[PDB]
Amino acid sequence: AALRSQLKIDKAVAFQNSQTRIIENLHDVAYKNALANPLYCPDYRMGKITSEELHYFVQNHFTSARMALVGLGVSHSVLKQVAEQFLNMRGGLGLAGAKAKYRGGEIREQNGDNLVHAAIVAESAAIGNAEANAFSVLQHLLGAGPHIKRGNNTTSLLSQSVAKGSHQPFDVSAFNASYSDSGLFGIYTISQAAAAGEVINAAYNQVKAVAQGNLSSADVQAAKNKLKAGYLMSVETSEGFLSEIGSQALAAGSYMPPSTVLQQIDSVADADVVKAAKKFVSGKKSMAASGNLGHTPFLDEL
Amino acid sequence: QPQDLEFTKLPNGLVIASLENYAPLSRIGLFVKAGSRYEDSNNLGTSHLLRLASSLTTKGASSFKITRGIEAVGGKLSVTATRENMAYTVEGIRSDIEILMEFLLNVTTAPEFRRWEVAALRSQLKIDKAVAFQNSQTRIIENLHDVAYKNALANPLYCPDYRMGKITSEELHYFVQNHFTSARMALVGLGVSHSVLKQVAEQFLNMRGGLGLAGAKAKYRGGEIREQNGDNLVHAAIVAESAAIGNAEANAFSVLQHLLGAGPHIKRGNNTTSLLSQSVAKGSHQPFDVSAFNASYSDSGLFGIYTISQAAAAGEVINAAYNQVKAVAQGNLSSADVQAAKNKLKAGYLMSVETSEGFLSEIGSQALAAGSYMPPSTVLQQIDSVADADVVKAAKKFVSGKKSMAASGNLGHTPFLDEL
Amino acid sequence: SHTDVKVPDFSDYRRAEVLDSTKSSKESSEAR
Amino acid sequence: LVANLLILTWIGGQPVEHPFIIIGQLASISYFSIILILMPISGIIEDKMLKLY
Amino acid sequence: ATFAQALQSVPETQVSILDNGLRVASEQSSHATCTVGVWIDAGSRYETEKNNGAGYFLEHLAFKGTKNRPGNALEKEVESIGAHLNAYSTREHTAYLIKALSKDLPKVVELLADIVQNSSLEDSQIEKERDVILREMQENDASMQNVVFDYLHATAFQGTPLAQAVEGPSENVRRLSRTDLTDYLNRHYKAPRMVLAAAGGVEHQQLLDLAQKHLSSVSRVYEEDAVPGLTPCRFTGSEIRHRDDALPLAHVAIAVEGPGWANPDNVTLQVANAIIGHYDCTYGGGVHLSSPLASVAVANKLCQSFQTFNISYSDTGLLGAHFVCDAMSIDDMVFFLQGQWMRLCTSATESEVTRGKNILRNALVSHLDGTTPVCEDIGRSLLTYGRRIPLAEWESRIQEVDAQMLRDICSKYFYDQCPAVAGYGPIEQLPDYNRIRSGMFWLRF
Amino acid sequence: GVHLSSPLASVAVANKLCQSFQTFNISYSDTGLLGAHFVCDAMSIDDMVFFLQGQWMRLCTSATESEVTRGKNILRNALVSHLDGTTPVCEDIGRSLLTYGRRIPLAEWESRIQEVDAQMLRDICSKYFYDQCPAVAGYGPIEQLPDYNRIRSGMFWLRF
Amino acid sequence: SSKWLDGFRKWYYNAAGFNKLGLMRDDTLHETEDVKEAIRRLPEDLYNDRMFRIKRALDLTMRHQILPKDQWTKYEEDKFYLEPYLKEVIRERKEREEWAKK
Amino acid sequence: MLSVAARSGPFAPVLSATSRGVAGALRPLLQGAVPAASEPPVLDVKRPFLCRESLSGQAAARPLVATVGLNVPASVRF
Amino acid sequence: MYYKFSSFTQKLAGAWASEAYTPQGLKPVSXXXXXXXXXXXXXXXXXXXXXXXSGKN
Amino acid sequence: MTNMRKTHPLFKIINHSFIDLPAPSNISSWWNFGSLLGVCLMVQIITGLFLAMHY
Amino acid sequence: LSRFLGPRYRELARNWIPTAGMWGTVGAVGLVWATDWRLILDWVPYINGKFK
Ligand code: HEM
Repeated sequence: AALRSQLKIDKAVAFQNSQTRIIENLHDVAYKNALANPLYCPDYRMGKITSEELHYFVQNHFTSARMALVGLGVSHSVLKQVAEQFLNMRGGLGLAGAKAKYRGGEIREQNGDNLVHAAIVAESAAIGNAEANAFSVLQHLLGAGPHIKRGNNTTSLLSQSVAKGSHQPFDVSAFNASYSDSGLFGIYTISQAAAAGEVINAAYNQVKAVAQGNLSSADVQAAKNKLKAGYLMSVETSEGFLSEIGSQALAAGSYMPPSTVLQQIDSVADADVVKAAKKFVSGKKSMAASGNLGHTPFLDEL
Repeated sequence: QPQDLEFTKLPNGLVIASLENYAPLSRIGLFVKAGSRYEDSNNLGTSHLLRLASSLTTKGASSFKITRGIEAVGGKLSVTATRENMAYTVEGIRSDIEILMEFLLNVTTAPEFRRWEVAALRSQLKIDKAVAFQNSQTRIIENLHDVAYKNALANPLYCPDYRMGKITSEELHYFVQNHFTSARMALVGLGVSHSVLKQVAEQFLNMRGGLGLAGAKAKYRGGEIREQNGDNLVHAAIVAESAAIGNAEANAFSVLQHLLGAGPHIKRGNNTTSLLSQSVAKGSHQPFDVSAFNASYSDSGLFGIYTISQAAAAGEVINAAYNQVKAVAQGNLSSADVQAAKNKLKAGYLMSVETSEGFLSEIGSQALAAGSYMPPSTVLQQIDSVADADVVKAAKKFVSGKKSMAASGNLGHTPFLDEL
Repeated sequence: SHTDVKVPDFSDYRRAEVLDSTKSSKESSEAR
Repeated sequence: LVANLLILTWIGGQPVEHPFIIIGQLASISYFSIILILMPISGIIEDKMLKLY
Repeated sequence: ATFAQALQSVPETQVSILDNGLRVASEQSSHATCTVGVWIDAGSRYETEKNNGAGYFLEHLAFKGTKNRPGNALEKEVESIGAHLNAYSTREHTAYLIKALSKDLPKVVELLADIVQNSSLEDSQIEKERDVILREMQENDASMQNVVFDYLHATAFQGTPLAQAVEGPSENVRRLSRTDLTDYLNRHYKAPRMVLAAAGGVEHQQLLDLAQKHLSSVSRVYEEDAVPGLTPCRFTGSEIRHRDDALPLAHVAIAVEGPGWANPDNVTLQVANAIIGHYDCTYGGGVHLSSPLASVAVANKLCQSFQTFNISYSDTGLLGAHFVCDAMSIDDMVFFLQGQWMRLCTSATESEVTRGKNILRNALVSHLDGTTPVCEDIGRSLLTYGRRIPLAEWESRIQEVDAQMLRDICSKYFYDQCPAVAGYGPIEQLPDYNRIRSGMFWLRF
Repeated sequence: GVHLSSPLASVAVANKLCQSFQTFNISYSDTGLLGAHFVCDAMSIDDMVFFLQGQWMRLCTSATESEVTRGKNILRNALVSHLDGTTPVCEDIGRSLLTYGRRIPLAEWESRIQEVDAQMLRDICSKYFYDQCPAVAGYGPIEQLPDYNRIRSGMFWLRF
Repeated sequence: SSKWLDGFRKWYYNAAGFNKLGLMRDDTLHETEDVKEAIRRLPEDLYNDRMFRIKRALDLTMRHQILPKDQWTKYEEDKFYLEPYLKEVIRERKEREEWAKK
Repeated sequence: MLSVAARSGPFAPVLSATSRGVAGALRPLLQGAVPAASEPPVLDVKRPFLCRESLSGQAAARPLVATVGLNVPASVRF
Repeated sequence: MYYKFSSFTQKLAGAWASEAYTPQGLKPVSXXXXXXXXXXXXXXXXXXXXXXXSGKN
Repeated sequence: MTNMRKTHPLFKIINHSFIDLPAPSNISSWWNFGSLLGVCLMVQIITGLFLAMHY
Repeated sequence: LSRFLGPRYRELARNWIPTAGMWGTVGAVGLVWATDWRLILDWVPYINGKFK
C-alpha cells in the first residue's frame, strides 16, 4: 500500500522518454497475449494489486525449474550448498504460458512532441535459430546504432538512405527483439513532423532494396564484424557476462562459449540476410507512432 | 395562425428559415458548418474551446453583460456541436427576443477572444472533458471514430490532453475566420417573424460572406483499439463503412439499424423483437445490452453493432450479434419484421421532431445540408420506399466491409477482428 | 441497501405537542 | 506640515500674548487646511500632471 | 403576438368524467404523435409498512404480461406499433404512459386498459422481478443523490407513511407475495383515483369513446365499502448523517416544510427558488452569474454543484437546497446558502424578483413544451389540483408576485424554522444542527 | 525508502522534500569543488539546505566508527566496481598518468582506505567544511533558497 | 502654448525622480484591485520587464543610488503600456457597478 | 431525418456534445461532478534534440529492459 | 430513451436510453445488503481462540 | 529528524514572525523606529517597574 | 461615491429603515436603563415611583 505510490513514480520516470512508451505500444499492438502485457503497471491496476496476487504470482512462477543461480567469484560448492538450503522447496515447471500469438496492426498517439517516433516491425525468429542470427546480422547491417560520437553513420544503410533526401535532424535504426517463441524485427524512425512521411518511406524502401538483394558481401562482413564486436563488448564487463550466462542458463540450459557464438555468427550467410529481409517485407506489420502525426503515413499507405 | 416554413437565401449565401406558430417561447438557432472535423493535427480542441467560449467578451457586448442580460430576461444560450456542425441556440420570451438576437449574433460573428479569458476557460475545458468521459459509452464512441477515420472525422469532440493548455486566441480567431462564414451559416427562428429575422441577419451578417476554408474528405482506415481497464462490463463497438447521409442507401441503413435494434422501447424491457437481442438472449443468461449503432455524416457513415456485456461472456455476446447480422446479410428476415422496423423508424423520427428543440435542430440541419425544408410526409414516403433488398444489400455491405473496433473493460475473452 | 435505513423512534424525547405523527406542525412549532 | 507642527510646539511653549494668539490660530488653520484640503488637491494635480486620466 | 395573448392562444384541455368516476382529459395539438397515460393515486403514502414495495414491484410486473396478452406478446404489440412504453412511481402518484403515433390511439388505449385492470402476476415472473428489483436497488444506492433524497424524506417525515421509500426495504422485497400485490391492486387502483390523460394529436371524443369501450368499469366497488384516507404527515426538524469517507464527494440536502400542492404560496416559493437557482461544474457562465450563491461558489471554488428544490405532497412538502461539494467547503456552502435564504427573507429586491419571475415563466413554458411533459402535467394536475391549471393563470400569479409578498412568504416558510438535514459522505465539516439553526436565523433580522 | 543508511536520504524520504540529491568531489590541479547538488521543489529548498548543512557539520563534529566503516566499504566497492571494465580501466590509466604521474594501484587505494578512520575523518571534515565560505549555484524557483548569510550561519554551529 | 506645456511636463517628469531609478509611470502606479487585474492581464514579456524594473529600483533604493545619466529613462520613450488594460478593467468594473445600481 | 439526432436514437447525446454558455431556466438531470482527480508527479524536464548528432543513438534497437536497485537509480535500456 | 422521472423537480425530464428504459444496471449478481444496525438479537461469532490469544511471552 | 525551528509551535510562530519574515530589502532607517518603539516600551516597563517598586 | 445612489440601494435602504430604527430604539432604552435618566424615567407611569 505504501509501495504503489513508488510504482506510479517509477512508471512516470520510465515514461519520461518516449522510446519506452513507443516500445510498450509496439508490443501491445504486435501481440494478443503474453507479450502485449506491458512491462510497467497500468494506471487502473495501480491501487489494485494485492499481496495475495503477489503471493500467487511468486508461488506460481518462482519455481525451481524456472530459476537459474549463477555466480562470478564464488565457489561451486558454496553455490550448491545455498541452492540445496533454499531453492529445493519449489515444485516444478509451474505455469506454461500463452504462446504469444501475433496480431499486427497500428496505433498512433498524438501528444505534440517536437519529434515524431515511429516503429514499424514484423514477426521474426525466436531465440536459438539461424534465422534469428541472420536477423541480428541484418539489424547490424541496416544500423543498430552509432559507433562514433557525432558521427554520420556511413556504414549504416538506413541512415545513408534517409540522409540522402533530407536536411533535418533524424535518427533511423533497425529494431530487433527476439524472445522464447517469437521475434520482432523492424525499423525505428525519429524525425520531424513534416518529414516523417519521407523518412519512413526512405527507410522502408532501403529495407525493401535489401530484401530484393541490393547488398554486397563486404557490407555483410562489416555487419558480422559489428555484431561480433558488440557481443564481445557485452561479455566484456561483469554485468554483461553475468546477464549473458544467466540468459543462456534459462534459455538453453547449458553454457555456450563466445568462440562458438562468433563461429555461428560468421557462419551466417548473406542469402539468409536476404531471406530475413524478405520475411520482414512480406510479413504483416505492427506500427506504433507518437508525436504530431499529421504527415506520418499509415500502414496501408506504405 | 400556425403557418409553414418561410425560407430565404441571401446573396451572401445565408439560409433563413422561419415559422410563426405564436409559441409563448421564441427560440432562435444559428447553425454553422464548423464542427471538429474542420480542424487538423495542429489545432485540435479549438472547436471544444469555441463551444465553451460562447459567453466571452464580444464586440459590442461584454461577457458580464451577456450573462447578466440573458439570465435577467430568463432565456438560455446553448451550444450543441457534433463533428460536422455547431448550433448556437437562444431561447426566451417573445418580448426579449430582439436582445436575444443581438446577443446570439454578437457571440457567433464578433468574438473578441481575449487571452486571459481563454486562459481562465482552459480549467473549465478540463472539467467538461472529465464530466463527458465519466461514462464509458462516450469514450468508446470517440475511440471508435479515431480508429475508423484517418484525418477528418477522427478528430475528437473533446480537446486532447496535450492540446489542453495550448489553445490560443490566434488559433481561435483563425478557426472562426475560416469556418464562420455566411455560406456555411443558417439562421432559424421558431416563434419569431420572418421579416425581423431577415433584417437582423442582414444587419449583423455583413462582415463575413465567403465560402470559407473547405475541409478535407474523410478517409477510412479500419482497425481496433482496446482499453484494458478492468471493468466488470465490457463495451465493444464493431462498425464498418456505410453510406453518407442523404442517400437511399443511408435510408436502408437506418431501416436495418431499427430492424436489428436501435434502443429500447419499454422500460425494463426484454427487447423481444430486436433481432440482436433475440440472438444473444437465446444463449446467454447474464445481463447484456446489444444495439445497432448508425452514424451518417455528410461525407461518410459508420454502421455497426454496440455491445455491453460481462467480461467472461463478451466473446459469446459479440459472436451471437455478429452471427445475427450475418444471417440478415444472407437474407434470413421477414417482410413483417421489415415493416415493423419501418414503423419504429417513422415513430422515432416523428417523436424526435415533435419537440420544439428537436424541430429547431432538424430544420437547422436541413437548411445547412440542402437549403430547404423537406416535410415529414416526404420522409415517411421515402422510408416506405425503402425496400427489403436494400436492407439485405446494406447488411452485406457491413459484413463485407473492413471493420473498426473500439473495446474497453476486462478483455481476457473479447475477440479480435480476425477472430470474427 | 440505503432504503433499509429507518430512523429510530424518539417518543421518549418528543414534546407533548409532537407525540403523534398524524397531526401536522405549524400550529404547535411556533408555540414551542 | 512638519514645519507647522514645529510652530505649534513653539506656540504651545509660549504664553498667551501678542502675537502668539494670531500665530497659533494661523498655524492651526493652516495645519487643518493642509491635512484636509491641500494634500488631496495636490495629489489630484499630481495625477493630472503625470497624465493618469 | 405578446406573451399574455400567446398564453391565451395555447389550446385548452378538455376534461370529462365517466360513470365510474375516472377522469378522462386531453389536450389537442398539431403534432402527428400522441402521449396517452394513466395516473393513479397510489404510492408510499398509501403503503402501510408491511407492503412497502407493493406499488413499485407492481410497476415492475405491469409490463411483464397480462391476461389478454401473456408473456412478450404485449411487448411485441408495442414494438410492432412502434410505441414507447414508460412508467414511474412516486410517494403519491403511479403513472403508466405510452408515446405513439396518432393513428394507433385505439391500440394504445386498449393496451393501457390491459395494463391497468388486467395485470397477470405469474409466480416465476414475481421471482424474476424480485431479483430485478434487488439489482435495481443496488444500482439505485450506487447512485448518490437518490440516497440523500430518501434520507431527507426519512428524517423529515419520520413516523409517517411519507418517510418510507418508493422501492421499499429489501426484507419487504423478499417477503412480498402475490396475495399482498393483489390486495394492493384491488385497494388502490380504483376508478375515482385515476386520470386517463392524452396530449398531442389526440381527438377528445375519440379518446372518450375509446375509454368507454375498453377502460370503462375498472372496479367501481371497494368490496368493503371502505375508502382509505390520507392522514396529515408530521414534519420533524431533524438531521441524518451517513458518514462514509471513502466516497470522493459529499452530498448535503437541507430542507424545510413545503406548503402543499394547492397552496397559493407555491408560485412565490418557486420564484424564490428561481432567484437562488442551480449550478454545476459544467456551466459556462463563469463568475458573472446573476445568482449570488452560484457566483460565490464559482469564485471561491466551493462546490461541484448545487440546486434548489420544491417538492410538494398532499398538504406538505420539502423546500430547500441540495449540494455536492468536497469535504473542505461544506460549512462554507451551508453558511452562504443560509445567507442567501435569509437575504430573500429580509431584503428581497425587485430587480431579482423580476429576474426570478422571468426565469419561472421561461421554466414553466419550456417544460410544458413537449407532448409527454404536457400529458404528465395534465395527469398530475387532475390528480392534485382537481383541474388543469392554465398557463394564463400561472402567468397571472407570477405577475402578481412582487418583492414584498416574496419576502413575506419567504419569512413565513424559511426564517427561523427547524430544518431537515441529510448528509452523505465526507461530512465531518458539515455543521451540526445548532449551527445550521443559527444560520437559519439572523441576529440583525 | 525510509530505511536507507544515509540519514540525509532517510530524512528526505521521511519528509518528502527533494526529488534527488548527489554528492560530488571534482578535482583539478591543486583545486577542487566538493559539495552536494540537489534538485527539489520550491517548498523544500530551505529544508534540504538545513539538513545537508546539519549532516556536513555532524560529520565535522561527531563522527562514528560504524558509519565510517560503512563508508569505507562503500568506497571500496565503488572503486572496484568502477574499475570493472576495460574502458574505465583505460580511463583511470589515462587520468592517473595525466594527474598523479603514475597509476595508483588498487592495493595502494585499499591501504589508504584502511588508513582512514573516524578521527582523521573528523579532522579533514572540520578542515574543509567547517567555517568555510561556499559557492552556491541555484537555478529555477529558488525564492525559498536561503540567503548567503543564512548558508554561512548553517555552515557554522553555535554548539561546537 | 502646447510646447510650454510639454516642457513643464518634462521638467516635472525629471523632478519626480522615478526616471532616475529606471521606472515608468505604470511601474510607479500603486496596485489597487483594478491595477492588479490589469497586471494579471498583461502579457508575459511586459510582466517580466515590469517586475525586473521594479526589482532593479528596489536594489538601487537599497544601495541609496540611482542609475547613471545615460541609463535614465526619458520622457519620449516612457510608454503607457498599462493604460489600455487599466482602462478596460475600470470600464468593466463601472459596468458591473451600473448593473448592481439599477 | 437529415440530422444525427433523428438518425441515431440512443446515440444522439453521445455523438453530440452540448454545453451552455449561460444557465437555463430549467435545471438538467445528471449534472455530473469531477471527483477531484489526481495530479501526475512533477519531473525534471528532458533535453530536446536540435541536431542530428544529438538525435543519433536515440532510436531503439533492442528489447526494452527495466532496472531497479536498492540504492541505484532505475534505468531503462532500449 | 427520451424522458425519465426526476426526483427533485417532480417532472418527467430528459435522459438517455441507458437510464430511462434500463434503470436496473447490468450487474451479474445482486449483492447482499448491509448489516442490521440497532438489532434486538445479536449473535457474535467466535474468532480463533481465546486460549490461543492473550499471550504476552 | 525534524527542523525544530519550524516544527516547534512557539518556535515556528517566532520563526514565521521574526526570523523567516519576508521583509523588503530596501527599507531605510525610518523602518527601525517600530523596533525602537518596542524596545523603548520594554525599557519603560522595566524602569517604571523599579520606580513603582520604590514609589 | 456614487455606489449608494440608485433605485436598488434606495429600496434596500428603505427596507432596512424599520429594522435600524427599532435597533436605535433598543439602544436608547438600554442606555437609559443603564444610566437611569431622570428626564426620561420620571415620565413613565411605573419606574418614576422609586425615585420619589
Ligand atoms: C508598566 C509601565 C510603567 C510604569 C510602571 C511606570 C511607572 C512610573 C512611576 C512609578 C512614575 C513616578 C516616579 C517618578 O516620576 O519619580 C512614573 C513617571 C512617569 N512616567 Fe511612567 N511608567 C510606565 C510606563 C510609562 C510610559 C510607557 C510612559 C510614556 C510613554 C511613561 C511616562 C512617564 C513620565 C513622563 C513620568 C514623569 C517622570 C518625571 O516627571 O520625573 N511611563 N512612571
